[PDB]
Amino acid sequence: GNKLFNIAQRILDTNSVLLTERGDHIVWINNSWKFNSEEPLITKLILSIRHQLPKEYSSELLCPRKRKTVEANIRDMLVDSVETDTYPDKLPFKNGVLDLVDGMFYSGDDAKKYTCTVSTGFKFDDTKFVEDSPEMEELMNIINDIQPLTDENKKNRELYEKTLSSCLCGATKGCLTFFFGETATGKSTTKRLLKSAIGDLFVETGQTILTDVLDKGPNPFIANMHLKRSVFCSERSDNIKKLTEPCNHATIIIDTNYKPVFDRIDNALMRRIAVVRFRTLDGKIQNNRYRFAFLYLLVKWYKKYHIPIMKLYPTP
Amino acid sequence: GNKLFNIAQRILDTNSVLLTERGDHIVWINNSWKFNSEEPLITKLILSIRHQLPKEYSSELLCPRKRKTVEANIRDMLVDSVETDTYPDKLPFKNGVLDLVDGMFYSGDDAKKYTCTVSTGFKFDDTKFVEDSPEMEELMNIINDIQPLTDENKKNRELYEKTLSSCLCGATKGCLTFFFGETATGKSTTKRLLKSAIGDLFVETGQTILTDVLDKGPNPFIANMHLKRSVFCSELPDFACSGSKKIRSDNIKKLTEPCVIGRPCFSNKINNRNHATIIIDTNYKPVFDRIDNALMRRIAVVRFRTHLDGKIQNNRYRFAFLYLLVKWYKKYHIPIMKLYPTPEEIPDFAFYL
Amino acid sequence: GNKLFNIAQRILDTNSVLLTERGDHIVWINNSWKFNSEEPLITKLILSIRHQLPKEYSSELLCPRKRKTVEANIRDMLVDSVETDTYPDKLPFKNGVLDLVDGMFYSGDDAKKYTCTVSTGFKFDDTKFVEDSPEMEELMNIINDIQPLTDENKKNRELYEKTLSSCLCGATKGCLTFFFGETATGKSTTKRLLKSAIGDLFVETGQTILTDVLDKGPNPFIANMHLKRSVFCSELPDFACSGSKKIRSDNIKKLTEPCVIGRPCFSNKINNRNHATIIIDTNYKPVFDRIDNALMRRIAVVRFRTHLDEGLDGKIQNNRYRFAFLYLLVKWYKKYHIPIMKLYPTPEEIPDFAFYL
Amino acid sequence: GNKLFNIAQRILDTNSVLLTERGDHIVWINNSWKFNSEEPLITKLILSIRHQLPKEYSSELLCPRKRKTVEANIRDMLVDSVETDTYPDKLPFKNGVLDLVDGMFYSGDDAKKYTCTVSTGFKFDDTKFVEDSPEMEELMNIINDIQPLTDENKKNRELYEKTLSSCLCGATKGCLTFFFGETATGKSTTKRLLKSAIGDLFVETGQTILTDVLDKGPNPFIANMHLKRSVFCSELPDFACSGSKKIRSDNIKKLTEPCVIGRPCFSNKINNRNHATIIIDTNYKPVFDRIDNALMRRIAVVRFRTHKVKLLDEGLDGKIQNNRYRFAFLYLLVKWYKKYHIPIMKLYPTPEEIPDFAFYL
Amino acid sequence: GNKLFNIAQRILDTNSVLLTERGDHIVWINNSWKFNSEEPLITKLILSIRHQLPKEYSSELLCPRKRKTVEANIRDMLVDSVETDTYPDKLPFKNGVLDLVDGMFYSGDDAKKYTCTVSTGFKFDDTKFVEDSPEMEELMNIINDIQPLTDENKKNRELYEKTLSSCLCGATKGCLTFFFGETATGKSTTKRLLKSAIGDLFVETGQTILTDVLDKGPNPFIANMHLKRSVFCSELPDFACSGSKKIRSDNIKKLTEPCVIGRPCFSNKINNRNHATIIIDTNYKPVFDRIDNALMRRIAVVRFRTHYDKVKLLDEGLDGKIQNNRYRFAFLYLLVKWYKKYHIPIMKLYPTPEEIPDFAFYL
Repeated sequence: GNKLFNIAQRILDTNSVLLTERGDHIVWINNSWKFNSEEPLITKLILSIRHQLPKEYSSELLCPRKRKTVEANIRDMLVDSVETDTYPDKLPFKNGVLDLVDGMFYSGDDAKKYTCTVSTGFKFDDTKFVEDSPEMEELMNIINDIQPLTDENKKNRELYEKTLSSCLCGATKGCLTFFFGETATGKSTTKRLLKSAIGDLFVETGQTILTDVLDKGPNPFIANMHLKRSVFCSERSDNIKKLTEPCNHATIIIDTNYKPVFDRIDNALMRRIAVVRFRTLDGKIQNNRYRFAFLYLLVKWYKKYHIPIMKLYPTP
Repeated sequence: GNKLFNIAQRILDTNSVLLTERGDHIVWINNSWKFNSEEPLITKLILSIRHQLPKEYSSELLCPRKRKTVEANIRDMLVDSVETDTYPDKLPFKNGVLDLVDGMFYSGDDAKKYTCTVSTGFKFDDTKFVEDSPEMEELMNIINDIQPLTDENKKNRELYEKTLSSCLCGATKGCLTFFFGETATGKSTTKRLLKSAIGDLFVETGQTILTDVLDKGPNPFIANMHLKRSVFCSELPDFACSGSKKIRSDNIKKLTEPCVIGRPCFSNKINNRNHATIIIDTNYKPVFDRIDNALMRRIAVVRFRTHLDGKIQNNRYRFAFLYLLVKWYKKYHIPIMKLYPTPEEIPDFAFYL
Repeated sequence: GNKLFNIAQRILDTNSVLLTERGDHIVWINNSWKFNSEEPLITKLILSIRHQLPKEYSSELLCPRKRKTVEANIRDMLVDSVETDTYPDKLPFKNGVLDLVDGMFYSGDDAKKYTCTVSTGFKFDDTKFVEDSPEMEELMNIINDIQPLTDENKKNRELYEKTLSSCLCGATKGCLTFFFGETATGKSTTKRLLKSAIGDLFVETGQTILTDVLDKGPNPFIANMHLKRSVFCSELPDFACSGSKKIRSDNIKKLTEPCVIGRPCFSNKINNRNHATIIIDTNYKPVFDRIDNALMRRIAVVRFRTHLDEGLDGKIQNNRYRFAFLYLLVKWYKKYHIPIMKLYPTPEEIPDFAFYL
Repeated sequence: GNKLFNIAQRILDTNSVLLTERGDHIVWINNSWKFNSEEPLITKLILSIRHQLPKEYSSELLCPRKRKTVEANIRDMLVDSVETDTYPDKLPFKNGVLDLVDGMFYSGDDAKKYTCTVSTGFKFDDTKFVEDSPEMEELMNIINDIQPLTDENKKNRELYEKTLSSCLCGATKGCLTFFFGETATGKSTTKRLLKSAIGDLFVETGQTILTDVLDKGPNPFIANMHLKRSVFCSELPDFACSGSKKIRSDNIKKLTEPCVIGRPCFSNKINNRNHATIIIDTNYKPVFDRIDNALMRRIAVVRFRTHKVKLLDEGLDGKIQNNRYRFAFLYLLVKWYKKYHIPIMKLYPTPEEIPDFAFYL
Repeated sequence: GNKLFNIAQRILDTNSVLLTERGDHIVWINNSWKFNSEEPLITKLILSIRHQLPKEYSSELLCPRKRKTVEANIRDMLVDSVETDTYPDKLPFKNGVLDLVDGMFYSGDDAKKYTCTVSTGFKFDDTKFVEDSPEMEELMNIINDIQPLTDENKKNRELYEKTLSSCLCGATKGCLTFFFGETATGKSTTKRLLKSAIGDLFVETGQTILTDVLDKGPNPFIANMHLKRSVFCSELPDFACSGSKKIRSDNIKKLTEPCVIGRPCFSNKINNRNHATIIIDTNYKPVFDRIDNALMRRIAVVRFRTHYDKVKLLDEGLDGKIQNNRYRFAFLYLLVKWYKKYHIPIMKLYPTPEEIPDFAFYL
């Protein structure tokens, strides 16, 4: 007849605290799948959930030790692990997610089964996520200057569109991309536009990922890629074959200034290699005014190309 | 309902205890935002806020076992984090925040809004902040001795002014300062004036910051330069000798990002904010590990030419120097705070150009 | 409201507990400010101060589980920090503090004002602290044998007196002293006399501090010289042999600064206060890394020229001339360092230094 | 009131617990000062001293949670520290101390003023500390065989006796001794006899204390020399070969000081007390890095010249590890100490035994 | 009086728990002196001894909080330390102590008095420890195939028998032995045959200790030979190719004293008791650093010639029915018989210096 055990059972029934394969407890507070290995949030979860329980049950959660007892019961009652970040066609935010093939924004319980732990780093407000704005005029004008919307540059433009749209897929990508061009030819502009568009779903690394073995010494560059949907390499064939394995949601794109050279050249790596060529403001980018419009363009391109199947073709 | 829970709710209602984005708990005692991972700061706040509660809630907070319960409740009711030190043009003091753009010194509750947790470590007195006194006479004389106001030492004088004035702004900087010159010139005098002016906001770090990788396990030499406006890495050794490490060029790009990595012992706080205008007081021109085009945009050098110490240590010259510093700030950094590199001084850099 | 709360307030009213900027809690037991980061010190003071409170308050402090509650309130009532050791002209013993300007010995509440956390380690005897004593008569003979009172050895003996007398000032010194001389020249006897005189405020460390980058990793050899008033670095080896690491020139500049850098094991404090008078006990002329004018203002040298009493060391470890040397040092101090305390270099006594000059 | 406080006061009154300068709490159980830095032994003494209090206090100390309170009170009443090991002419055993000036055994409160924190590790049975025994003659036969009592080997014999007997005085010695000789000469026999005689006050440590620096990082090989009365540094290599580190002169110089610098692992204690007589069980001529008078004023040499050749005894080592000649050698050492180091304990160097020193002379 | 104190006194009077010099707390559960520095086993012993005490105390030792109190009482009565492993002629198994001078097998209290801490690892079966068995004949045949009993192999066989039999005595040995022979001769077969007989009292230490200074830094490969009856060294490379280090003369001198110097990683214990029976397995003739008379007193060689002098056929089941301890007790009986034949009065191993060409040259 333990009332605290019934409290623990009722809280566990709501599917709020989950055990992941990595040995951690993920909790659901304030419309976000938080997790902290250092300090557990189970007590905070109980204190926040206190409101949705009957009056006799909700009146004991104020003591700082009954909550510890309930935490012990809950962490003793979690036996099996769960699989998270299984849906690739959803884009996270700090107050919901975005479904792309149909293209609407979910919040609260309506987006809780979508167990995704990583986020983008900025909230979502849909009143400015519509085409009717001057800002989109400026943005696609900048896009057309950096990449002309013409016939002589049709294939390059479409490959650019597909490559930048592929960064929203929450799954493994099996094709390397290079941005090859000259100095001040939009590479910095493109990387900044991307990192303003998606945000925390983006990590920028260096040359080291393409010169050293990925399993020697303490190397976070393999660990900082964990559940990131975009990796931009600025500044080895085995590395090339390594980055295209499921274990990894990163679209691998390296910006280059000169013609590349590989350790070996064969047909094995030529089926995973694509390239584009560049042959052609900043103040309001850290301000991030060009954030939702570029996301809308990327969503439109994803709807244009990657609804039925997501797959990148090499361009030898 | 409860007696030990309404007290925690009331204490949280005063907006006195906040959670930082780094997991720290900042508290507001005696008109100062203080944070410490060792002291029971929340428990001290609970006892010090005892006078703002009704008479029935005041007789409970004397027993330590009740204050531990109150602190446990408060630690569990702080779920959403906050941003710290958002304003880059405010200077903190033990008893209030001084506005740099205007000049008025806000005290008490008016300084609560500016969430500046680091401080100078001493109270600020407006009486000594006057423009005219024998003290500032000694100062102007001394600095004109150290850096003459002559014509050739005019371009170097104004960039020296820029470097010393940038020591107040709480934003991420993007340059390297090198105090190049011969000995017995005034570099140590300038460093101690700056120390006496800015108090806690001044640290002196070792040379492992420059010539070693700052990512191996614990490193309190990085965790100390957290939000610090200026640090010193003086006494740079020679490099054209039989056995000597180099500046390790790749390490200086780590010093321009606002995300310097490094954790202290017995803790998990690994990332620290970089507000520092780090100054390298050297005697010889440095030699980096490798030289490239991305290095000439983040390096500035002051040349010391002109070839008392006891009263400086007595915080005597403090307020007049701070006043000179704020006047110098309100001439060069009012619209935008920015530092420009001086690459032409390095012989290698001039050769490349 | 609470009897223990009032008991804790009473202890704080006497201003016996203090909190320093370092994060430590210094206490006041037996006329001496004592601190320790491991031993229980606040509870010891709470038990000792029991014969100050009224009778109804003195009976609860006999319960050990009640002395951890009053101490818990005391730890919560200390909000701000205070400054310690700001008087450079006072020498503390285990039962008082001697004022060096005049020589009167304070003890009790009058000794509370000078917050000196370090202690010499023994009690000061007023009866032995007199000029006329047989021990003083023998000590004068021994010292005059170590350093003769002749004409050609006057400046050397005056600077020797200055260096020895500088060991009582609690302020940063801007010079390093080299004790150069051959074997059996009294440097060991002088060191042992100094150790018996100033006691705890005298530490000996290895040459690692002189030539090693004194920042990386724990270095308790520097964390030991926190607030110490004398540091003796003996056993400097020969440098003419191929394989001897030369003396690091930049470390000397670091050892003459008002705050040295370095951290002990299992701690997070890296800044230490430098009150020491660095004395290097060498046997040969030293060899440096690189010579410049940045160093000839920071080095002084004294030579020893007299080349035996077998029972001398017997009555040295027995602290026989403990107070006569103290009197001599005090008399020398109030002969050169009364207006201002500061040291001067002697670059002419070093061969390469003279060459550069 | 608070009988658990009156009990603590009574225990403190008898002066059984003390605080040392290093921070340890030495207790007094079974006529021996014991201490353990890892876990305190205050509760052990609290339980042991139960038979020296009235009956109403005797039944309270049977509850461990009632002994922790008394231990806390005792810990909170000790404020001042005391000095230890200030008597150099006493030799402590497990069950008392032996006074060497006249050689008398004190036990109980008769031996408590001499705060000796070290012990030999075994008991001293008076019945075998005499001359009338068969083992006594065997010991004399062994000793007179290792070092013959001739006239050509009298100075060597006297210096050998002085060096061996100096291992009982707990003061600082300022000379180093080299046990020079050929192999299978009896140096090992002398070492095991000394180990069986002085017990735990005998440590053998590797060569790192003469070739390397003792300041870089930890060095427990020197942290174990704290308050040991004799040390052996056997197995000296060939310096005439290629790639042999010489004995550093500074290392020799620092080892003859009242305080040595060196720290253990995971500790902050830097200074150790040096009471040890240093013996270098070598086989070849030592070679130093540099020669100067401060080095020839700290070297003593004794020679071993008996492989005259005697017959090997196979059962000799068997009845040595069995501590058979334990009290006989102790009696011999006491007799020699009563003859050589009564007024002042001092060691002297002999420079006319090493070729470089002889050339320097 | 205190019922939780008479129980502690009763448990102490049986001398079931002792205090060793190294600070550990050896207990006695299921006929074995177990010890654990990390966590204490006194609470296991307290519940195990529940039956010996009368029924009035039996119902009290079930609550863990009372067993904690009894453990706290017990830990405050162990004032004086005792000595362990002082009996050389005893072999400890997991269920008793085999007396080795006359070949009995004690158990329980009879095995308690011989305070032995290290154990063989497995159990002892008196039913299989017999001379009349087909496995005995099989093993007897294997030994004769590896080492024939021909008169040309008289000294080389009894020396081999003595060397193998010395691997049971728990006393310091003052000589070294060299298993020298060509590849595929029986050295590697002897090693697995021996390691299957004694068990834990056998470690295959690396080559390192013979060509390295075992003083500086940590040497866990030195701290491993704490009270191990036999240690085996293999992989002796050629002394002519690149990397030809020399067998240091002083190094073998240190592995003969009753106490060896060395500390493990992150520890301060520098003294280790030496019960080893160092055997160096070599294929080529070793070259030493320098040859002096003090070395030849601690050298022995056992030549192996059978594949040569004999061309016996290579068996395949040999390595199969060895690693699954078939000839475990059968080899034990042979070793005990040889020990009975060779060392009753005193254990001692003698050198054979007139067998290495360098020593023969020196002699």
